[PDB]
Amino acid sequence: APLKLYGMPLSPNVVRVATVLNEKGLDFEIVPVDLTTGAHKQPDFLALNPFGQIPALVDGDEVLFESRAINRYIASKYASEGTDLLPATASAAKLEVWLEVESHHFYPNASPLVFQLLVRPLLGGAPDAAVVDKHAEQLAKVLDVYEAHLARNKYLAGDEFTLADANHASYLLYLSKTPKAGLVAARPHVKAWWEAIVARPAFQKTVAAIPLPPPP
Amino acid sequence: APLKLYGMPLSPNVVRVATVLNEKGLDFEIVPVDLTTGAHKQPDFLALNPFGQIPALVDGDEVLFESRAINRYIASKYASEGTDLLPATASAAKLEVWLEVESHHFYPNASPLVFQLLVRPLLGGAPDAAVVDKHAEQLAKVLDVYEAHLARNKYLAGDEFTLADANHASYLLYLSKTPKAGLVAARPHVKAWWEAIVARPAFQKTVAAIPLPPPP
Amino acid sequence: APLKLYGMPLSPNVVRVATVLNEKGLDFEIVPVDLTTGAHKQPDFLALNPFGQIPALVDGDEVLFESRAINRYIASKYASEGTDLLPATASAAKLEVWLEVESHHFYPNASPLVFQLLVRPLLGGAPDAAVVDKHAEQLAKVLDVYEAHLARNKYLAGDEFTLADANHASYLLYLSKTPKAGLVAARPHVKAWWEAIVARPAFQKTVAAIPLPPPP
Amino acid sequence: APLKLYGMPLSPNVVRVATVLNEKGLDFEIVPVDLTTGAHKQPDFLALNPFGQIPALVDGDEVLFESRAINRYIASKYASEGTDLLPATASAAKLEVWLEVESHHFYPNASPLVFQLLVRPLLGGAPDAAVVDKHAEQLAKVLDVYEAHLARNKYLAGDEFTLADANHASYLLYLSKTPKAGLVAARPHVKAWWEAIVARPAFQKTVAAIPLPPPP
Amino acid sequence: APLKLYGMPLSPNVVRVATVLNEKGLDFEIVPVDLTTGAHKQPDFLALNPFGQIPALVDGDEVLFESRAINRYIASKYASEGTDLLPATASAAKLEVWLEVESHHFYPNASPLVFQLLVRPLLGGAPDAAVVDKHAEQLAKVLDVYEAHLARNKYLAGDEFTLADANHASYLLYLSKTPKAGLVAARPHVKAWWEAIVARPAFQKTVAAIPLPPPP
Amino acid sequence: APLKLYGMPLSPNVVRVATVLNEKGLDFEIVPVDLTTGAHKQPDFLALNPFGQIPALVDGDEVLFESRAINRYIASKYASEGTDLLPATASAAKLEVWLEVESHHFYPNASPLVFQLLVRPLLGGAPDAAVVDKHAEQLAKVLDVYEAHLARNKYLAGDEFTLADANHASYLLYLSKTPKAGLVAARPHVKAWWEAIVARPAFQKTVAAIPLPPPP
Repeated sequence: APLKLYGMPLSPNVVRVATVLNEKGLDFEIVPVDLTTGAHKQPDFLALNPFGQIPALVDGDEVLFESRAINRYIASKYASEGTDLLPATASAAKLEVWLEVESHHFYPNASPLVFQLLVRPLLGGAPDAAVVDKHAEQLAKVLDVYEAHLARNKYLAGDEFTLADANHASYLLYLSKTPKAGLVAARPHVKAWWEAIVARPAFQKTVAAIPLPPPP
Repeated sequence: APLKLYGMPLSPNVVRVATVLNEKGLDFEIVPVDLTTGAHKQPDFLALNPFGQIPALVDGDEVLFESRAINRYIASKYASEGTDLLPATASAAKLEVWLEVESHHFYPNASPLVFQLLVRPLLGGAPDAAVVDKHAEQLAKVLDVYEAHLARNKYLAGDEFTLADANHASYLLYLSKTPKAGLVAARPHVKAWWEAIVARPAFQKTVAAIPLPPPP
Repeated sequence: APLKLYGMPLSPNVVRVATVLNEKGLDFEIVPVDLTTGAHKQPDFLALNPFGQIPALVDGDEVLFESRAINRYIASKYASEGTDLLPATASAAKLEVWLEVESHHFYPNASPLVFQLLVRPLLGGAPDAAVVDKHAEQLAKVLDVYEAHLARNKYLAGDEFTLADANHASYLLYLSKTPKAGLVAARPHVKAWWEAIVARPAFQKTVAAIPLPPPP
Repeated sequence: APLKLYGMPLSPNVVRVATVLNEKGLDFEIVPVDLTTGAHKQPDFLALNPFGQIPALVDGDEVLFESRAINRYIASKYASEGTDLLPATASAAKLEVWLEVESHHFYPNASPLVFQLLVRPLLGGAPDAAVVDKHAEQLAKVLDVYEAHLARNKYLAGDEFTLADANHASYLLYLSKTPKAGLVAARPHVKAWWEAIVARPAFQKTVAAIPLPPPP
Repeated sequence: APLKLYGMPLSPNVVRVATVLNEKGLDFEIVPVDLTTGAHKQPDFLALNPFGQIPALVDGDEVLFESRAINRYIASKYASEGTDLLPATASAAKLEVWLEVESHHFYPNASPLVFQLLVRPLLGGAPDAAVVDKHAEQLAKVLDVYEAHLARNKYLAGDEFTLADANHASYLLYLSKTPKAGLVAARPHVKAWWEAIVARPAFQKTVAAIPLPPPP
Repeated sequence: APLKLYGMPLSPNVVRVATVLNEKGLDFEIVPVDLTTGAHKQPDFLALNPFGQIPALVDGDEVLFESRAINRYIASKYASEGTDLLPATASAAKLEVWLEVESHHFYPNASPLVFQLLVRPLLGGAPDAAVVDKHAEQLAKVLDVYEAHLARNKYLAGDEFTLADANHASYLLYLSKTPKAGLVAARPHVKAWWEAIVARPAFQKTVAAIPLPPPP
């Protein structure tokens, strides 16, 4: 049945889930929610996610939160619909290693950059130079390892596109709209790899759904 | 003519300007803009605001940025339309002092709190306890001074509602939707003063325009 | 064949892997390695782990790094040996959600505490009060959610002990040796749940292997 | 009557007020005060400034604090004496925008630099490299915008020297005595603009009053 | 001959040296110096102290910097004049241990507190709550150890007042003028010990020389 | 009798003491201790060191802690055995100044670097770029002063090797095993000076005792 994805359509963490839902060609609606923005604070969304973070997904009777837990659950549960995000042809050792690398090395460095360079200015604040510098450099070192790996593998886990690559898509997308898009562009294989991901029909759909504002 | 307010309708810094535009009963439209979110980064909004921050207001041939510069400009320029946000009956010494107090004591402590407790969770992140603690405490000390002052003055600058009070409205509003709403509630005069501001017809209009999401 | 676990036997991240290897009853040896501690710096371990972090595991021809990637790989690969860390009887939705909760909520708060209160003093430094306070409080909120969950489930994913619980063991162990052991003790179900984990024979073995120093 | 300016004559925030008092040619004395430096802490200056910060100015029966609130009050109150810091010939849109730019972009970056490079060493401490780097870079970006603006305007608000320029003087002065004086020097119009400000007779007087120590 | 002490008479690090010079009853003058405050930056005091920090002391042909290096040098060099700050009757093990404790535990926590609560407000800034909290708590734990020690020893190194105690005096003095003076007062022996130090004639002289401002 | 040095043989702060014990040719054993790593936390090592930090040294009936207090005590107490770490031929002014420089300028910058680049990766963590950058740069400026000094002096205090040089050895050793070893290598005299220290027989012994792991 139509899956319910709770969250703001602009949040890259919501887009990471939408990414996987389109690949699998599953039906779903993105439901925006008032976390606490209603005042007199008496815990409501806390019923879906007790940690009170977006996104959350309701799968019939199942409720899941943690975008990566959701992506993995959906990828194995609906293993047949759409793309096989967990190919048995992909290396299992590489697939598990790169899922964690994204979680612990790419994400923690990619998000602060998207936050300082995209979100803050939209809210009336100037990017924190110290935060940008620390993370741009850390992400650069991280992307040097992706570069050497991708020079030897078409995708993260091997010849085929898997969950490992899809989990990167929303943040690569947002990174490309910042002045730090060069971290990706300057690395040949990272760049090719990224351009291959954007070319994906499912991804095209996902991007199409982001309520991105119009120029000045 | 209809003023153009560039920015996201959810940003409290945009709401601070809308606050003053409704009091003056001026006509305007809030135009959302793509700051850099279009990639291949080649500076567009930078033409309105070279600092690249929201909001910006176009008044015919005039372009202004810095929400407080905009509010003051509009308050003196359209001095007659709607409320007199700069009454000659208000104390000039108090009016100037409390405009700066808001800028240097209230704002710097109120925004981090709104950011960590409202924005971050909407983006998939958990509030930073250290940031919340530092600022809740600093805002508390700041609000103890407002409390003693407001026990002796109906409004910040005196008997009447002025620009000094209006500049606080959007952030008091957002603060009320967080678990730190108590900083205001626990202080009798701050609370009365705030409740008086919400009662204002102009403010009612402003609140009405915020595209606040629906509950879970 | 005997798996090679590269790392210091005292590092909780190495112990998290050993935890899973004993449950599965697999054979392995923990090999301590010189990361860069040999000077004239010309990258050696970087061949196992290009990120240059411990631990790394060599499974015949396979090399994996990221303790959780290693644990998951071993848990599905050697699915039959020893305990079934991935029971098909466990809820799949809960199992995936709690694997991520540990990674994103428990770990990031548990490690700084172990680092400031255990490691630093061993190296001649005093714990940073600000770091301890921030994380003890964040971990406390996190453990309030575990408490409510564990009041309703024997283990994280349900009736049985799974990978989700095992991934917590080394850090719960180290936390218990700090002045913040109370975060666990003060929560009834968290405490029972933890005491159940220590009772496990496999865990007993693991603890037995940590080269913990003798009292003064 | 002779205005009383409470504060240390070396504090740039006190000098920012003195700057405006000399332009207006008003009479005043700078009174140094014991904030809390008398021990057994029982709040005294707190009567002038409840926030307990310097400077404070007593204008007969009026007490004001917040250096910029003081400068604006004096600039409009004594609108005729000395220089017209608020010319009706100056652009009102530019004047309000640049008053805020100084407050939110220049000041927050200029002060940390003066603090780490001038104050700390005088107190036995070494400058924090991270703080200097973050702010020198942020101030640099800020001064690139001043440069483009000043290439098109003689002064911030237009053809004439206004309050907007005067509010910058004390910090430009202190910045020039640091190793980061180059941020100003390297920008042609910023440099010319600054040199024009120092040439002002009123400013000459102000500088003359700072109790600056003698060389080694 | 009259020793030359370079530095501001208000800086507690200069007062720590003056403390020891008066005990020894040596003659000296405190010379205030322009560190870099002369602009066009071309290194002058750097000749006394290449680190460019205050204080520096010129002893005839000798130049020393690092307040504690100066205090120790003077204490052994002029071992006979005035008080024997290095009594052979004092425990040598205790004397060396408490000289380092002051340097590594007391000083690093006492100075941030004096800086945020005394210096910043004098310069127009509000104390950083996070910095005050972190250090007040760390100093509290440190003073609990002094309390237990001082319950068993009249002074740090034993029965007599030594260099170890004198090195604490200026910072205990400044701490007493802050809202955190209670850290000392609340600990019986620390308090008695401190009151004994203030009673010292030499110390009375030292305090007398600090150019402390008059009340409001 | 055989001195007991409490601590981990890998900790550079323990190695700083061992350094001085070998120079003096004293007998001792390095005893590793459980600080709190035994749980149910009821203070044991706290009897040697109430601050609960390593190392501690028991000299018969004497207990000392603070590595530098220990080094100085042993250097004067066993003044005759082995090397005279406190030569009366060395300049007393230079000797005291450089003991403090190491404590306040070298150590605080050298340790964070050893911690982020050596310790963290051994524990499963990535170096913090911001911390490395801040300290590498601060240490660089510090080493520029050592360079100019060492171009004029064979050793820190003069012609002979003293306690001042020995206190640097363990950290210079660890720094050499990091990617920041260049800070030393790139400075001619610092490099020569360091190479002279490693050549020392006593130092050779010390290095020999560090339980450094074998390559991958």
